[PDB]
Amino acid sequence: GKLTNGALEASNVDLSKELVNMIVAQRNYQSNAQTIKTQDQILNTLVNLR
Amino acid sequence: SFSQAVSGLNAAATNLDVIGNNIANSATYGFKSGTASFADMFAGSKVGLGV
Repeated sequence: GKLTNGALEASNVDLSKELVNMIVAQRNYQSNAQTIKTQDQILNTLVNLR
Repeated sequence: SFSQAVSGLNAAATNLDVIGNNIANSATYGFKSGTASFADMFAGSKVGLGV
């Protein structure tokens, strides 16, 4: 492509796109960590039966 | 972006400078007036870059 002097390029990263991926990732992290708690509670209650 | 607005602001200031100069020189005896002329810009896209 042809050159044009007196210009630079932007970073092609739009904040309106990229400031929702962190919200999605935080919700995914919390939904994954809920499983560790629901596993640990049943593992501790299936060993103090006797 | 802010770039089109900044370019429009920067273009409309030399147009005031060359009118202030014409106003100030309105009594010298061999003076010739001055006028600026603007033109748009366009990169490879179809939106502008200002003026």
